[PDB]
Amino acid sequence: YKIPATGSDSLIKYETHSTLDGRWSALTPGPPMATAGPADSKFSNSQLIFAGPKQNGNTAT
Amino acid sequence: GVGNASGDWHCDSTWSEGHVTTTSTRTWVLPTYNNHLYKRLGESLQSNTYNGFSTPWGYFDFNRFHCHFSPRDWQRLINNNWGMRPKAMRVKIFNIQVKEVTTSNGETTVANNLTSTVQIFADSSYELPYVMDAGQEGSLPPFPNDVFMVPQYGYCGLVTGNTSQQQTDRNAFYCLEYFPSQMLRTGNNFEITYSFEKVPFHSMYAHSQSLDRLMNPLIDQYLWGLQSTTTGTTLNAGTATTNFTKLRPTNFSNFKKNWLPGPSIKQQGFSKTANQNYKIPATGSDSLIKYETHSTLDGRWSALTPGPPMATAGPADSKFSNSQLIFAGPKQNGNTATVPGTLIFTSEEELAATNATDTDMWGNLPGGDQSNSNLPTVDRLTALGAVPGMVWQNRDIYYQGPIWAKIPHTDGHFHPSPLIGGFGLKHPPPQIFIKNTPVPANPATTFSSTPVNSFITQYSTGQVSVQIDWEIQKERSKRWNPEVQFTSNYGQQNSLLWAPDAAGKYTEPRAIGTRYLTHHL
Amino acid sequence: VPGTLIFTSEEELAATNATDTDMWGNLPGGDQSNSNLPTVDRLTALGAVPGMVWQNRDIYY
Amino acid sequence: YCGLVTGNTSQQQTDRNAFYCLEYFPSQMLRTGNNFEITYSFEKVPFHSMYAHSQSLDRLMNPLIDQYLWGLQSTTTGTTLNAGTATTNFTKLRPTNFSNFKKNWLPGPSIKQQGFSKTANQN
Amino acid sequence: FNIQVKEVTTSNGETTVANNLTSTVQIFADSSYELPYVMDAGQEGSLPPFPNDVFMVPQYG
Amino acid sequence: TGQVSVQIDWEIQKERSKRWNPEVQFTSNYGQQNSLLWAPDAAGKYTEPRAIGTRYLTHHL
Amino acid sequence: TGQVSVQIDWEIQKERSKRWNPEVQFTSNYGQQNSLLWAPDAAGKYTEPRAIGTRYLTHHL
Amino acid sequence: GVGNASGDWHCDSTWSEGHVTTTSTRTWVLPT
Amino acid sequence: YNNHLYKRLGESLQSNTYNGFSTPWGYFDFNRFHCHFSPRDWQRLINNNWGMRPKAMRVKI
Ligand SMILES: [Mg+2]
Ligand SMILES: [Mg+2]
Ligand SMILES: [Mg+2]
Repeated sequence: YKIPATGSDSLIKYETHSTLDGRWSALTPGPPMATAGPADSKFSNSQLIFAGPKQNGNTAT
Repeated sequence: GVGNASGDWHCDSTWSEGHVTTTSTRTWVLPTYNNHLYKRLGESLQSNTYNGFSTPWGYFDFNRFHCHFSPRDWQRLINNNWGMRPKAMRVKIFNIQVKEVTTSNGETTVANNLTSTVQIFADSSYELPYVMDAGQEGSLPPFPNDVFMVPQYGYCGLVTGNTSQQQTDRNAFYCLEYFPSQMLRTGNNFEITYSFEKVPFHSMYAHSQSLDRLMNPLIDQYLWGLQSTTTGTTLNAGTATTNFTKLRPTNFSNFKKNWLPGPSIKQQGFSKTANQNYKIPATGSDSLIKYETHSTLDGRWSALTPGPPMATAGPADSKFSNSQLIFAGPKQNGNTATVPGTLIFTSEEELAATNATDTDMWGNLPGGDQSNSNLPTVDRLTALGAVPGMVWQNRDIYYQGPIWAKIPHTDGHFHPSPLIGGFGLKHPPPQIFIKNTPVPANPATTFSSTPVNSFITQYSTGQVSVQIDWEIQKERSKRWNPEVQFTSNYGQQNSLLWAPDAAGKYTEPRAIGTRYLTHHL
Repeated sequence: VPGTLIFTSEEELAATNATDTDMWGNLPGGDQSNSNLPTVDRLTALGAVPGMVWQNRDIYY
Repeated sequence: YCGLVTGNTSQQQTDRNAFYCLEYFPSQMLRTGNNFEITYSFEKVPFHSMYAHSQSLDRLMNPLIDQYLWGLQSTTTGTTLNAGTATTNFTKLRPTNFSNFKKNWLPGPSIKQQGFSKTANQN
Repeated sequence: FNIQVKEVTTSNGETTVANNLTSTVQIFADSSYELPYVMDAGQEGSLPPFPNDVFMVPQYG
Repeated sequence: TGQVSVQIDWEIQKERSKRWNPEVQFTSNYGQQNSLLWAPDAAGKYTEPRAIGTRYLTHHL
Repeated sequence: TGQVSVQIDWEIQKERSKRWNPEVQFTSNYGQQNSLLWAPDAAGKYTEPRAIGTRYLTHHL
Repeated sequence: GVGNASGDWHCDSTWSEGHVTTTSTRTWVLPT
Repeated sequence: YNNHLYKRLGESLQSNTYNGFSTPWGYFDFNRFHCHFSPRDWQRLINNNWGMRPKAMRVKI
């Protein structure tokens, strides 16, 4: 679904998050749970993502 | 003997390194309760249904901090130490005086009964229902000059269902005469020593760091995360694209973290301003207990209060909840009030550094699975139990609050820190029972097997000393700037606070917690 | 016919444990005000919370 | 023995599945005159509790004494909801209002189960 | 033990009781069985079953 | 008036039966009671509700 | 075919209650039975008629 | 003497192997 | 058993799906209370004790 990075409808809103003193903190990686395979077409905040060997910038599509 | 005191008065506090000993002496008065009888209690009141027994015995309660610390001593404690815990305890009951009361045509007259006794025993094996840890009255008064009445011992039994007080075969009856007890005449005294099991130090500090801000604000993470699923700033608009980003400064809310805020259960928030609340009656099918967070045990409702340690509203905020302890203010003598200003509200706002907020929620989570055609609802996580990686701080102890609680005799318990505050102990300070031994009045001169029910009217009085050794841990901070300190800052006062007024009445004007000093996470 | 079977019970656990077919309790569905009375939500499932105690189930012959 | 089941539709095993051959262990061989013996000690475990509680968790207080703690009793005057005069009615928590007493402990964790009747037509 | 001898005095109104510190009570056990034994006749006068009950010492006859 | 203490040492012999099935046992089985039996009532009066013998266990001849 | 012996040493902790009134006790109370329960029947078949837990005695919290 | 109790209250029962001791204390009143 | 063979087990049955092996071996199970206690012994245990736990075990074939 098309969810922007900023605004009232930013991604942090639709992602599982804890609330500490009114501030949102994305639940990530979160409690140990079974995730999708590393090669599956899906992922979540429960998975650690590292920069690949050809990733030098700080953003990627 | 008769003309020789069986003990002296002792009310000081000795401070040393890592230790402080409090000593408190008070005068007590013990009347004859239940007219020497045991009465079976019970009443069918829906969620208030209960059964049990009132006994003719009285008992001593030392379970409040102000019984042991003067306000100045409490200040010495909280402004300089990060932790404290009880270590040992010694109790003495002496200078016993049994009085005989006689009524005549005019006024009543009192006289010493030198041969009468009082019975005293400590339930050191915990064979009797423990009630000294229920946040109830009966403890030694905070002021050394005050004389108090020894509270009557009574206990509750098993309640079955949520409508009848009827007892079953499982209900127990405990006769206290069935225990061995010391009998004391005016010359005798009673003493008992007790050691506390090792318990963790109470944390007497507020955190100067937030759980979601434990990172170096200058460095990026080597971890990546999804930033958005479209281009632009509008929802359901733009070009679909999985935008990933290295997690770096000023996006702290999305940083990968190792720990989570502790468990929480949403409480209902009410305004101190009357017209800001919905109109909910005290009784009926729509009573307040219904709209307040409550647990259900065997069909009976029990308001969640104070409940699990959570961040609450400031003590001066316009709102409060059942998570906050409320004490009677200095001018509150009745048992009801419509003006919150006459009451003292405590607060656990310092807990916002690691604990979730009581009237808010632990967080949010998806109501379903999202896709290019389905945007799940944002569900609220109003209640959440222990999850791996959670951390939290217990609620604070107060000057006028409880010290210990008996951890329930059960197979399982999670974090046995009493919710009203204090130290959870498996073997708490033993209950000490006292009773005026019955003295039969003039009997008939013909034998009768009927139990005697005519007694001489009596009451006793004496002194009680309680000494507690406390272990304290001095703050050892490297903080450069000045800390917050509990300070006397009432300004000009017609009558000095924390002191008896012109009429001689002593009252506590404020609640004093223990969290002024700070500590990083 | 259930009469041919032997049913065990953990009714003695009602002294400290919640009832299995009931709920742990209730909590507000939202925030109340002079114009909003929140729904009374049911707490049908609840994990370990500080201050909880319970008895294990019984062993049988 | 059962092995690792992957997914919820196929019994197919993966490389993670293990096969254990018991002949691959050392064993005593016994003819009609031989016997086998083995001793074992249990680790320290808690005692099973062979008792029912004669007290309720929400009734651990002295039923004769008031609490020195206060609580909100109601937010209006009367007995009707959304009626009466708005007022923050506070009260000292005292006997026969045990449901509102401040307590130190809570009932343990729980997960709602479905209840069925032993009477057929009631389900 | 804990013997207390009370002196009773009557007046115009009610009667008053007072301790008589110098008065005695006499006690002896018929250890040689020289007196008629009556403690085994299924009669009243034994200590009451309830620990809190106060009883009247039965008259010997 | 005074106090009286009585202490009795009793010799007992435990049953040592080889009986396989459960024995009869004296048990509290009064069911629901407005006022717990073998306990003082609301007015504080203590009464014994039943006679209890000593023959629940069995022995062969 | 052969025999198998199993011996278990159990540690037990006696109840040490101060409760005054009688406790609930597991008791044989099946009344008149054509064939004694917890015993083989006329055909020699042995069956267990009831489930027996371990919670008859009580304890306060 | 006068202001000193000449005994204490004792009402328990101690169970052992092959033995049990009962202890009972009561208050009595003796008229003339 | 299995005619001396090891058979690979497995069946696709949705939530009942399973895989494994049946072996030609048998095994001894002592994991039930009634294997060790007679009904009368169980009664002796539960009517007089607040707690119990296993301490040691010895098996002979
Ligand atoms: Mg006090
Ligand atoms: Mg227990
Ligand atoms: Mg008698």
